[PDB]
Amino acid sequence: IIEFHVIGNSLANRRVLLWLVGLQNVFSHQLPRMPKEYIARLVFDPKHKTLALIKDGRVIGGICFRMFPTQGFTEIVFCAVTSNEQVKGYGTHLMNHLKEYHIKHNILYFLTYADEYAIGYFKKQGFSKDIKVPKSRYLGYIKDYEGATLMECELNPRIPYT
Amino acid sequence: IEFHVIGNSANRRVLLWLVGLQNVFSHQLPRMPKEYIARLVFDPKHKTLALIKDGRVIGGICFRMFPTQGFTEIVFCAVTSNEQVKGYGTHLMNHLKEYHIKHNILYFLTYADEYAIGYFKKQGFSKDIKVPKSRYLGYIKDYEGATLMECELNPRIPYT
Amino acid sequence: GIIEFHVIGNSLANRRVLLWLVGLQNVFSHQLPRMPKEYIARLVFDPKHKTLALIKDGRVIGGICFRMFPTQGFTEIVFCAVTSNEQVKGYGTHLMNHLKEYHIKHNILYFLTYADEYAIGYFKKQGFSKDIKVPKSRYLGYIKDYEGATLMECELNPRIPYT
Amino acid sequence: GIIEFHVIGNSLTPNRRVLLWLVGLQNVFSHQLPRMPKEYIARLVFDPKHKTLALIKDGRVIGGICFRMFPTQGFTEIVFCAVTSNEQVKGYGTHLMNHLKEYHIKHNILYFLTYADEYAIGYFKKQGFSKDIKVPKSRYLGYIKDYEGATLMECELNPRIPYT
Amino acid sequence: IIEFHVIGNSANRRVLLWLVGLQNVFSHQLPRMPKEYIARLVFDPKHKTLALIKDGRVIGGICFRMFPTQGFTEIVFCAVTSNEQVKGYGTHLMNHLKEYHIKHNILYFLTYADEYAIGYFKKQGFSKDIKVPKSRYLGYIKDYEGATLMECELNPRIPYT
Amino acid sequence: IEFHVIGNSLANRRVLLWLVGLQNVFSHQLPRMPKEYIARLVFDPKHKTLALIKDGRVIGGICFRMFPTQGFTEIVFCAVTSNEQVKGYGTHLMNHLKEYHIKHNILYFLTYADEYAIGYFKKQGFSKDIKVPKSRYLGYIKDYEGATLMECELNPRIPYT
Amino acid sequence: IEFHVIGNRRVLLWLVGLQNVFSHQLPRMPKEYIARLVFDPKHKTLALIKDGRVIGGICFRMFPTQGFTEIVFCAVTSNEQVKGYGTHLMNHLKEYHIKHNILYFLTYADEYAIGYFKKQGFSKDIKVPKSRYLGYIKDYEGATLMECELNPRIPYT
Amino acid sequence: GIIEFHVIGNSLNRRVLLWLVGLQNVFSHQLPRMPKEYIARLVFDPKHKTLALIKDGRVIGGICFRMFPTQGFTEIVFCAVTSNEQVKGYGTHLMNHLKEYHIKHNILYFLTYADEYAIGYFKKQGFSKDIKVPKSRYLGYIKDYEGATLMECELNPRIPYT
Amino acid sequence: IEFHVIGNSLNRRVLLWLVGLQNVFSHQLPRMPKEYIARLVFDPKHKTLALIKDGRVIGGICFRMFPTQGFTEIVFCAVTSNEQVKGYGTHLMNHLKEYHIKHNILYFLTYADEYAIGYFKKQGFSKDIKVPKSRYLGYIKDYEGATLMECELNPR
Amino acid sequence: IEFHVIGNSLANRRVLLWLVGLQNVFSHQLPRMPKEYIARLVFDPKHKTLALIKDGRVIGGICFRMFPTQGFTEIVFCAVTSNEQVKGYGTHLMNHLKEYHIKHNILYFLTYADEYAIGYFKKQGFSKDIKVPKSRYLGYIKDYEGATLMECELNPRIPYT
Repeated sequence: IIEFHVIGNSLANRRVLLWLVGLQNVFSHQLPRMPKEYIARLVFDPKHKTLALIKDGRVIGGICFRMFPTQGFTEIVFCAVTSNEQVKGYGTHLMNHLKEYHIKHNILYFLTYADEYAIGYFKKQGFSKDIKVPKSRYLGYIKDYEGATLMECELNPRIPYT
Repeated sequence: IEFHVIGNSANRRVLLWLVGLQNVFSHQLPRMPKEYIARLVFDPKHKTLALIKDGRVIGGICFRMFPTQGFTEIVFCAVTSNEQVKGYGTHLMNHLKEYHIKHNILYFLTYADEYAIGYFKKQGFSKDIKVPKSRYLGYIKDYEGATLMECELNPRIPYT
Repeated sequence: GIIEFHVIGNSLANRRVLLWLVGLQNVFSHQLPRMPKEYIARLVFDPKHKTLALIKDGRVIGGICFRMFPTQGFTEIVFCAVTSNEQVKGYGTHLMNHLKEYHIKHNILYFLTYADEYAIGYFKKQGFSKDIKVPKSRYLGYIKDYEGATLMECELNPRIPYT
Repeated sequence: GIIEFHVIGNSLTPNRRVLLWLVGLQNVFSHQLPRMPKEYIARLVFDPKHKTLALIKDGRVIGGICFRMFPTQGFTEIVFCAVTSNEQVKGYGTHLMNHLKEYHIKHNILYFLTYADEYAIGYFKKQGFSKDIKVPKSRYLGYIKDYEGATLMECELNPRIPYT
Repeated sequence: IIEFHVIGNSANRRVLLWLVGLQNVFSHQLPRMPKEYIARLVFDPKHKTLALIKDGRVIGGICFRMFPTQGFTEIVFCAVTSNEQVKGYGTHLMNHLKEYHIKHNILYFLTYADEYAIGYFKKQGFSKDIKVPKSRYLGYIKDYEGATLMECELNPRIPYT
Repeated sequence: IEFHVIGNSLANRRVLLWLVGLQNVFSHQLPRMPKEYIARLVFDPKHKTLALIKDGRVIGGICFRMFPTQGFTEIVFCAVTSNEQVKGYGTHLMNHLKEYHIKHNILYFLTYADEYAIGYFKKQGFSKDIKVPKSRYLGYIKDYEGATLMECELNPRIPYT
Repeated sequence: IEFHVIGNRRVLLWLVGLQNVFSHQLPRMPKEYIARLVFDPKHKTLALIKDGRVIGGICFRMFPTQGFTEIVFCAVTSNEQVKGYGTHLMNHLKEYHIKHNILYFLTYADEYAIGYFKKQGFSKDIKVPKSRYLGYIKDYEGATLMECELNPRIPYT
Repeated sequence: GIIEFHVIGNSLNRRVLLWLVGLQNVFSHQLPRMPKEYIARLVFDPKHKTLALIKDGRVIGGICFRMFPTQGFTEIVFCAVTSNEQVKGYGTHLMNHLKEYHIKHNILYFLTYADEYAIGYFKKQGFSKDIKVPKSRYLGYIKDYEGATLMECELNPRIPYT
Repeated sequence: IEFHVIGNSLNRRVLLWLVGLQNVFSHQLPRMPKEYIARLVFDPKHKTLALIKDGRVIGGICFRMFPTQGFTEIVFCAVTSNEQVKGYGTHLMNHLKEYHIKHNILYFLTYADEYAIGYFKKQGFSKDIKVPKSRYLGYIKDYEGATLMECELNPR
Repeated sequence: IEFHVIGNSLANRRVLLWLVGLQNVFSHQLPRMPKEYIARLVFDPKHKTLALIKDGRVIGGICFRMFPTQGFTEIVFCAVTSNEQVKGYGTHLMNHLKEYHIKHNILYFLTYADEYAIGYFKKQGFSKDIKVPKSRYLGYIKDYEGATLMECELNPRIPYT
């Protein structure tokens, strides 16, 4: 009983608002030292969207991303599956569903700044430390931080990810 | 500080306050399922007295007025962990009492954990329920293992 | 096959929600086949009554017909039926569970019902009891009394997900 | 007979002669390019941010150039480029490219980029494209679909001469 | 997954791309018909198509034109992509089509079957004996050279689906 | 040259003057039908005419009456001015007419032909063997005794232009 | 001491006070230019209000689609300087930009002021691409273009 | 040498706002011992207007006044020419344009309480210490600043002042 | 003499001024296809500072503002022959520059043919290219044989 | 090759650039008439211009001023670009102009012709003997000291195009 939803704050629906509170809960827990207030402002920012992993009407994971169709890439912001539902293949389905969502919107590059604790998941999902995008195109849009590893994924719009 | 009676219908400042409240309630009552605390805090018939410190939620009381029945359900009470023992729990309850006096609601009802019984007893609540069982049963949510407490309000004396 | 649950009520325009309703009228009146069919029709098509319809591939298979009393704090379960074509498949339970979550989201935590002899087993199965907590002064005159039958009650728990 | 050139494309709202021309173009591009998924060719021809210069004979589509304009960056990407088999070697490809050149001059876009497969390079060479890219990498990377076999080619347009 | 959707024009573009998928499939499996002819009919407003969708992708369909005034429906294009043939999808398709037509009070299918499609329509209940009067289908359904006129009568009391 | 399907709608200074021209050439290539009769049909809201116009002048046309409910179209008047004859204008007029009708799902023409029109209709693909049943056209098309009914069936998959 | 982001009577007077404080504490530039920027409805000013009177402010222009803000004017009026209001002003501006999710500050600043911008965390090493601010911010011989990167992982107030 | 006379004021448009600020800057510089907030509150009072002296789109002088049409007189509050455009006859023309404006608005009396430093300019412009307006007509509407000298100017509608 | 920053937006006083400008640019640059000169002068995002004696056009500068890249393209500059050698060309460039200080910009780039060298030099244009090719490429219209010339601004 | 009667009425993308082109053509084949004058007339509302559009370019035109109240039309400017002359364009322009005026019942053209235009106007049927009374054109057509007044009378049955 698993479905994938691309949601976000428009300002209507309550289930969305509760989903976004669930996503904020999930992200905020897995990522403690980041202020709860800050994760909420990002999840509830309209320019951010979340691909939510739903089981039985219930949020168990998702990816918070920020599209920059002006620049040709999407920033991967938050990326988490709740601890009870891990190691079930959900993190890959989440990423693949985000990749097909993005080729159908003519965006073919993901960019993210990753902890040391996330690098492995992004590596598994096909992300690389060789950034083909020039720095003059993402810097200032994606949140750069000292000590973070910029990683890139190139999407082949000719293969169906889902 | 700032005291606000907020709720759900728009406005994003308020809505981010609700999420703050939900995280505080969910944190201080790990007892309760996160999704349940969210469902109530965002219920329109529920509203919350938010304790704000510099645009930031540090406490609150989620309550549901039943004006037709003549009482209010105290649902959630929390002051954030790093801000307690400053008198905020008492100031929040009092603001709530004066809010209800101005709406002719002079009875609070709450189901309290024994972790919370001490707080409600010192805010004036009692285990001896004057409101008839026929007026509240099936209106307030019964959490078994908790004990029902009631507070009667004096509309003539001032609280803030 | 594809199976769906929707609470189909009635206001004041849709095509098949009505045809779902007459089907519901039929399955209730087919499995409850001694109460006057017109009565079942008037209730099923009453505006303040709703019906949780269990539908698969368009055909109606089951339903629970209920009338919420949110001022009084309870809902009346008037009709419960799965068509004999699809019994013994746990659909009676899936129906009641979807009814339970629907009412939890509407802050109604008590069901009340009058059960005939051939439905008491179903309600015991689903958590109902003969020990009534809702006071008489709050249900009497509201729920259709039908007293050759048993008043049973189910208290819901808002914390748990039923579906 | 009655050779026409029309810059067509999908909108968010709305015409039907255009829709059938878009299906024809999707049929020509797909047939001429059979290992690429038909659904991807359809998704591009029907994307609103993509336009196609349809080559029309007797109202039937016999060729086209599918392109996407990037006015913010100052170039256009040539996506698909085809002429029907039984109408080739009739000089229609050159006429198609020239109307596209004229169309892009009028819109202040004076650079064409394209990732050519090996079977298209000869056509692009004869139409004035080069492997020497004057547009900076910092400008097209990520906007145009790169591919690890294709050959990036560029065409510079003269806005003062008339290409038609 | 498998979905059945009756689509056409009025449209959308999940629908338009589905129609292009349908047109592509009809054209590959019927190299008999010109590609622009198939596109014209698949995109004609008075035509509808029962689209067989798998993974959000078109794999089969039955394009038909309803003649409610004349009391029958014309089966125009009928195809399942090669990878999914011999899976019983052609019969599920026709079944859902018969159900769709029972609920619109159309109980007679007419079709012209080429040499290669006659067997299939036999398996789905069609016959070469046409009880619809020639005065009511001639000029309405399109004749195709050398094909065979075949007809199916529907029973409103069977839910085929 | 231009081919324009015009017709009087129940306005456009130019198209009416064209319609007057077609009325003239119809009446002068058929100089004993009451011009009053030609005028009423040319300007009838349900008759339309494929006008063959050159440099803004009417040189030929086909006046017709479509019966979509009945499945056919009536050819009523068919002519090319006496100067512009013997240059293939009557066939190109007939071919644009067929293209128009195939796009409108009308695949049968019916007409009554006089002395001078039989060979023309034979040229353009017409036949004296009538496939369309008498119940479908009698009373809808304007009958003559002495004239010869002729029929044309259109193939919707070839392009006629 | 009250902080207000502004750009009504009380507000207009407050903006004239800001133009007065800026033009006095920065007598280089034309008061006409200073007024133009102060009263642009797209420039904003974090105003430092004491007893209802303007004693300082920071005038800035957010470019939320480009992910930065230009620091135009920074001034505390002279009889309030050594009290450290300049730092509280900058902390309120940083914190305000995190809430509105903008993390790079850009400013052209006098030699007369660079020392202040360093105590506030600015550097002359410019990580931001030129094709980002070009044509949006206004050049001077501001001795240095200077950048400050903001970290949301920390409340700034 | 493009110079312009404009009567501007606050509605109870923005190059009026910028001209007002320049005028407040002018008066504030000339009167360093008045609070600049007070000069602002007056210049931006709607009941106050200012005859702006403009050159090349830039306020170089002005006269801030308040009309009392119910009382039949106007108060000159502020009066200044920026100090490098002085001694060019601009102070005369500023006051003359103000005279023309007021006779076309049926006001024939200027009143002003003058600095020690301003009396000689007013005298040059026809002001007098002999006040014909009765005290019952201005006292309390204008402020009698201790140490100022009340001065008056009687205008003639038959005279063309510009 | 009036200076007007005009252009086509989506008005006839302006319109005949545009045609006038197009003629002056056409006559002084006499073998550039006038369809091209007109196409730009009437392009809605090209603008022209019209130098207007009487109420008629006696000179002008057609330019094309490119903010995100930090420079404006000068396409056309001409004073008609009667009012040449009074320095109107230099007054024009001064009104252009000052209009550009109040507006977004501090750089001028132009492709100058063999006859335009002198004017730009005296306006301060130089043959050294301190704008990297990474930015004027694809926005200014490259001219083959011409010489790219740059003018750095006076700021205020 | 197309013909359009255009002009400022009280434009669009096409017509304005077309009139700028027309003004350039007129100006360069009258290279010492003041261009401000030619532009003011070309863009004057009561002035119209029959434009010769080879494909999208203007290659020729006739600027005329109708005086329907006075029974004639003033030919103002008349020019074919240097490329396309001695290709017969000047005659077809004039003929399209003649038919346009026939359809508006204006059957007299008056024009003042310089040395380089007399021959052309002779070849178009113009005469030096003016049958329009000087009581009727004086003060309506703009005189031209030294130019030759020339007149053309049109036949309303003649089809010129």
